[PDB]
Amino acid sequence: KLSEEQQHIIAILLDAHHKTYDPTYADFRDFRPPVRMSPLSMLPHLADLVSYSIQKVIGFAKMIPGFRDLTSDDQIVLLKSSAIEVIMLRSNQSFTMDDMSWDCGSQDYKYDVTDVSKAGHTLELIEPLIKFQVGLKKLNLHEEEHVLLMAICIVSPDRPGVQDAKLVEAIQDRLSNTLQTYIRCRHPPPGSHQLYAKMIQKLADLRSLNEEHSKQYRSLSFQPENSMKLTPLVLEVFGNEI
Amino acid sequence: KNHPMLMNLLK
Ligand SMILES: CC(=O)O[C@@H]1CC[C@@]2(C)[C@H](CC[C@@H]3[C@@H]2CC[C@]2(C)[C@@H]([C@H](C)CCC(=O)O)CC[C@@H]32)C1
Repeated sequence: KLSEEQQHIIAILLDAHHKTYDPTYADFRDFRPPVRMSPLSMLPHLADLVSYSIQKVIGFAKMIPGFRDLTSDDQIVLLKSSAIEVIMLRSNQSFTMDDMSWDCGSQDYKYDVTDVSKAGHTLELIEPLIKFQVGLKKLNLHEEEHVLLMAICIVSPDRPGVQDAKLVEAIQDRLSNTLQTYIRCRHPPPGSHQLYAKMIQKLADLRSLNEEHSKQYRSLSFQPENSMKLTPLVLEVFGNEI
Repeated sequence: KNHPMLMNLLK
């Protein structure tokens, strides 16, 4: 069946996740207040939320078994390219198909199409993003699968700028086989039907979403009054050729 | 390639 190592890896990712994703969203009070006046009225709040989320994705990444054997250069490359993707992935936990929004426990912290569209990004991003959420939601992944996907997403050997791809690849396959085996031994059919194929496809959707994000990020970061509403970490990770 | 904040958060 599974494996002691694999069960070890799973146990670690679940805990790493519980330590980096607060289901109460208590820290959201500290962000610059949300303003639902693009009016860019949401940019200060969503910028802080994203920035904060980058810090949590980094924290989760460090606990990914094997990520520590990578060099800083590789670790930095992997996080710079995966951050936004993992943030869209982990956000699935708060997304509800009831009203197609990210319900972050609180009306002020409940975000929908018109809110996330008020931060300088267009529907060319938001449309596919919600679609992504729905499709991912419909997979009804076990939380074990959820964290494995986030981890696999982080340690992808094909990210531009990777050095020791072999090591990155080794680390990822380990996670993949853990995933493939868990689905087979722990995810009952029919819900297990082509589940691994449907999760890997979501990794392809994320690249696409990531690509569109880079395009729209640069667009608004090339405008000084906008880039000054962001945070220093966002500028570092997403780009600061402003 | 010079990401003090990211670098610092990673170590
Ligand atoms: C710096 C920058 O410009 O950040 C942009 C702000 C607008 C926008 C459109 C883009 C794409 C990612 C979107 C973000 C809005 C807020 C979302 C929808 C997050 C959820 C509120 C997260 C919920 C959760 O944590 O569970 C996760 C995906 C995020 C990033």
